[PDB]
Amino acid sequence: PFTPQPAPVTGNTYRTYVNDARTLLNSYGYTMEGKVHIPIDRAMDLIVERGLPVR
Amino acid sequence: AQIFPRNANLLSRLSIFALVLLVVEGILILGVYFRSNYFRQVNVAIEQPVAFSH
Repeated sequence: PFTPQPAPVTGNTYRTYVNDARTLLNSYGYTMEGKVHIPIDRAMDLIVERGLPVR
Repeated sequence: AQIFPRNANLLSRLSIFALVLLVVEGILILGVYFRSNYFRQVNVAIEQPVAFSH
């Protein structure tokens, strides 16, 4: 029983969605209806700086 | 030459040789079975009740 060789996946995959979104989550930019983008791992620093209401 | 044909001298030695080969082949078959992909169910696609595709 040789190791199976599954057929290659069809063209449509999730990879293009994830690559586009993570690229959007960096490198700033200007959105369509708004003013400016903020990269991820940087807006989180703004959140801990300004803080959220507690209790 | 009393109770045996002429060829038996060759056959007897060949038989001993064949016996040793058969013995070695026996141990070989035994080890191959206990390490095969059918005995250990290796590279066998087990059918699932719902046919889930990872």
